[PDB]
Amino acid sequence: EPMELTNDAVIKVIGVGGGGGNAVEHMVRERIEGVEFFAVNTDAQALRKTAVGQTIQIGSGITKGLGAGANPEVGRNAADEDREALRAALDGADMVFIAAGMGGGTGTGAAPVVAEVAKDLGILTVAVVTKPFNFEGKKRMAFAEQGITELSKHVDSLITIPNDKLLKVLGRGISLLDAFGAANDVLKGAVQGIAELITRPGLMNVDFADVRTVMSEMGYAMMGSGVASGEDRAEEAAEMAISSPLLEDIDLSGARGVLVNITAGFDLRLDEFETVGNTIRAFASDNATVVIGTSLDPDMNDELRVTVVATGIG
Amino acid sequence: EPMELTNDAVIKVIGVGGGGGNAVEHMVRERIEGVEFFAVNTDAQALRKTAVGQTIQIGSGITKGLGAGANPEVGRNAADEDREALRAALDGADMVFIAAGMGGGTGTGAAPVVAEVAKDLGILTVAVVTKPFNFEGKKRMAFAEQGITELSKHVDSLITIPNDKLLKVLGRGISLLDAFGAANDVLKGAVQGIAELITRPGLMNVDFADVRTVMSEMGYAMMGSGVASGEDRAEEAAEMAISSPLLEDIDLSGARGVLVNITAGFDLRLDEFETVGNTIRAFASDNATVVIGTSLDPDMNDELRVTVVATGIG
Amino acid sequence: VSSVPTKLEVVAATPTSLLISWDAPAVTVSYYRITYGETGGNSPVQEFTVPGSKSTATISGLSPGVDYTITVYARSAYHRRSPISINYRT
Amino acid sequence: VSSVPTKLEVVAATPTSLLISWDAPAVTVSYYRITYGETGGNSPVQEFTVPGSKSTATISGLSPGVDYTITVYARSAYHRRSPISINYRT
Amino acid sequence: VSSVPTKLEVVAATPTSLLISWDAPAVTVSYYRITYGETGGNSPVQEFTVPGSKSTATISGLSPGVDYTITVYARSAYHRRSPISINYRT
Amino acid sequence: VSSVPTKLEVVAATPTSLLISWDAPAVTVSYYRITYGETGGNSPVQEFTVPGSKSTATISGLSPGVDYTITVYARSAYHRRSPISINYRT
Amino acid sequence: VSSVPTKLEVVAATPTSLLISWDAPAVTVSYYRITYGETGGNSPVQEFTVPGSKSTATISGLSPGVDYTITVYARSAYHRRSPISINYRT
Ligand SMILES: Nc1nc2c(ncn2[C@@H]2O[C@H](COP(=O)(O)OP(=O)(O)O)[C@@H](O)[C@H]2O)c(=O)[nH]1
Ligand SMILES: Nc1nc2c(ncn2[C@@H]2O[C@H](COP(=O)(O)OP(=O)(O)O)[C@@H](O)[C@H]2O)c(=O)[nH]1
Repeated sequence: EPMELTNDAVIKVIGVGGGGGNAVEHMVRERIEGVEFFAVNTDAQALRKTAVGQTIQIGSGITKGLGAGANPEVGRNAADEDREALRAALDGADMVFIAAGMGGGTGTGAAPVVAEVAKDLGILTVAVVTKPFNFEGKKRMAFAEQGITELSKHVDSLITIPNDKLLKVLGRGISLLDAFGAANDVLKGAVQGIAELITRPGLMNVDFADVRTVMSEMGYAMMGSGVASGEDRAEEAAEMAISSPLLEDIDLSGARGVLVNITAGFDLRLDEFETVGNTIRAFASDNATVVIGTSLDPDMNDELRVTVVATGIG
Repeated sequence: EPMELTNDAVIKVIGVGGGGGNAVEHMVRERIEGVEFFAVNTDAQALRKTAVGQTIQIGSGITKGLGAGANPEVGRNAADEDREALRAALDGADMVFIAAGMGGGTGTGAAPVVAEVAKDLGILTVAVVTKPFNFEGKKRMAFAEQGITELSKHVDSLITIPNDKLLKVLGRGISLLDAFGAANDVLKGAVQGIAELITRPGLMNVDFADVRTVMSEMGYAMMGSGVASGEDRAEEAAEMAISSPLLEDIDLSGARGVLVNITAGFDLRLDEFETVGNTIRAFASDNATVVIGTSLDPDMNDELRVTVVATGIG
Repeated sequence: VSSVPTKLEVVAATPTSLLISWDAPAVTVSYYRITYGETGGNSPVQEFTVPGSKSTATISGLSPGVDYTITVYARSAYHRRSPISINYRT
Repeated sequence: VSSVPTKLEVVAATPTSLLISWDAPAVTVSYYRITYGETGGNSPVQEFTVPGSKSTATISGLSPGVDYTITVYARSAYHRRSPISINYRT
Repeated sequence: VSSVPTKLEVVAATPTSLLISWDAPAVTVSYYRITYGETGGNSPVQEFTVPGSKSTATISGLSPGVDYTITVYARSAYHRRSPISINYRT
Repeated sequence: VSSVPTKLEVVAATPTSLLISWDAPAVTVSYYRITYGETGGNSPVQEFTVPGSKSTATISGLSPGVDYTITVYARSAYHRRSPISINYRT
Repeated sequence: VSSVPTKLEVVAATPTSLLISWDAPAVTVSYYRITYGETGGNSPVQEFTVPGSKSTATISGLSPGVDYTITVYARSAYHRRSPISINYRT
């Protein structure tokens, strides 16, 4: 107990379902720093193939290790019967990221249960879930909507990333493997943009309390990002982040809290910090809680990345 | 018992009779993945020649190892007296494929008994049986019809593949060895099309529960497949699968469940998945349970295979 | 012998099965109770019954290279004689 | 056995979890109380309850290479039978 | 043979082309997939399909004195048989 | 490959220049960051950016007979994938 | 235990400090009296009080490699229970 007050922030990322497990395996391969990774799945074979290091097989007495199918209720019952393993894995963390692909059985039904356990443990719970493409039918979309509505009741923030928004930036005649790799990259980008403010901060930094200020009991959230280089990198990156397709569904002036991550190298300037902050606060609302910090990437030169998370959209 | 919940799906294929044993030996040679193969025959010499790895000699006290002849009753009595060996071989499986050639003595009479044992063990039982050619006489056809009627009472799904439908695609002046090799290939194709959704799934996958949803307590089933390449591969393959000669005996709009397997390489696209699903759901009925998954063949490039199983025809 | 059946023969029908044969009884037997399992093994034996008109029984699912013990009980309404047991090493 | 449940099986579902299985009871059990912890360890054991209709329980957060002791209590309104305990070395 | 097609013949129609011939199939083939490239070469192979009613295929743009490997796939709705491969040195 | 871009080609357009080519990306790239310099040289590398709609880049002022290392970064708002590096000896 | 507090934990927050933790009391405590000093040392111990709503206390100015003894008194208007003492070697 005394050591829990004198340690670094513990951040856990749990992927629920096949899509969530694939996304978390991608995050493991791409080496997010200062984060522990878990995969939770009903299908034992898929779990045995996932290279995430620590795996939990839920619903072993309901699905026999053969998957929950396309039924969210079976996934919910599978997660309901193994709340002890979920509690044991989640315990000891300050922030938890729940990555899942809404629409299936395991992820859609089991993400709310993991979220409920994490919140009842007093953990800052951020759900980073996607919606299926329109190419996947209407049943998957209805399941995803129901699962998102259920999940919003047990999370602090819920970042929704519609896959249909990714179609605008995907190459023509692209295989679904590459499209879902892009979706994995977007989920990893959201997790990294929120977590690297804590794990690898810059000189102008924010602490876990600042993050919890805008990520706690907020509800629905959206995420957008932008990059730029040259002399006008700050303004271009900020405007590109505000005008992200993953943010166009909402109005930034209605959000109850904005979290901004500026990733750069050793050449960020004070006026660039000021202009990014001014752009965000100009396109936000007057009474919104705005938290702006910087992260450090040693391999960025003359370039600047800006990530914006808008919370409390409702 | 605890390990039975944390293991891969166990799929067993049992060939009953001489034709079934030949088909299962063909499947062994062609290397279906993640499947265990058995041959059950009254003739001990034929069993000694079958290279399937695990063999069971039924009726050793009624036929003395000399075969049951062309009498289905003798085959039924031969299988009835060795229900313990059948139970011991079948036990421990999630799905069982019973491959046989209807018309003879051993297969026609013994496939229903193996099916009854498998169902009483609580196993998903799929019977993939053929009917004899019209070149084989009327007695074989009557025996086959009686055996199929008897077998339909103890199976979850019964896929009937009439050999007369194969005559439309067989070369002119073809020896019966090549015709029955084609029949073996068709039986292996049915087994592989149902089992590779589980054994080697794609990125858009279905689990054993999804398969059991459309393959359980359904009754009669039919199977059709198609291939295509180029830009229009998905629509062409789907339309060719719907218009298969092995499916023309029924109407796809009367089936109570449709199982679709899309086999492709690493270049399947989302719109292709959507258009195959849309074609199948357009030519099916509104309230039919449609399950669509993908399988992976690394050696397929720019080409696409679609397998359709229609269940609950009645 | 004092045990019914008096004779017991086991033959490997297939590399993973066994054929079991016993002599005909002098008194009608209603059914035969066969209990097979690994010799000196902690796992419970497997049991099944064949009708008394039969004289052979086939057991499957046998792991090669493992000793097996087979016992046959002859259950009749007219006696309570002892069973006969045999050992077979696959 | 005199203890309910009479049989207890443990299987490592994942390299950091355990699956626990017990036999069905002859008398209805309202819930099962499972207490797991390091064998001969000073730290207090972890405890949780599953409903009595269940037959399996999964425990997570287990350090590999460390011995564990698992005890299952069958709590019914119709008996007060002893628990059953097992030792598993991860 | 176990591979469809079973026979494969290659003839140099012109000093910079090859004519490829295979036997007729016992079962209807929808199309043939031919993949040709330098034998043991890092460059990706070239691929094209001919309809299944055909029995010959001509490939052009071949550098003389360079080994080539040709593989033919017979794609039918009724089997998934292996392809057949041949080596030709121009 | 895990690095965007996945393919990188370099051609000497003139005896004192190099043409650099990479494959099209699956996800929109805003700009490409190219860093070229002498391989294993103490001098700082030269850097420039081309827009993401481009697929080629020309670098000049290259001394013949000197090794060069070229690295391309694909900067997109939707990923942070690794760069790809190539070595060319003029 | 008979002493309030019943549990006492010490952790080295920094190489020259210690973090002290005790369990919550069953009865309201007005303040805690902590007395720390070198174990078996002639020098007088250092003393300070924290309010009873707290559960942790940090002590600084600690020489590494020197044993320390820490005693916590729970002063309440409703009991006069004994203190608890711990030994920590820096
Ligand atoms: N990011 C990502 N999303 C996926 C992947 N596979 C599937 N999805 C999405 O996740 C949703 C749920 O599918 P899936 O997770 O496989 O089903 P489940 O395992 O039963 O929960 C689908 O609608 C897909 O849109 C993947 O590999 N990566
Ligand atoms: N697929 C396939 N079917 C066969 C083969 N041989 C026979 N059949 C068919 O199976 C039916 C039953 O014959 P068979 O299995 O040999 O008789 P049984 O062994 O006494 O059951 C016949 O009507 C044939 O049409 C074979 O090698 N392969």
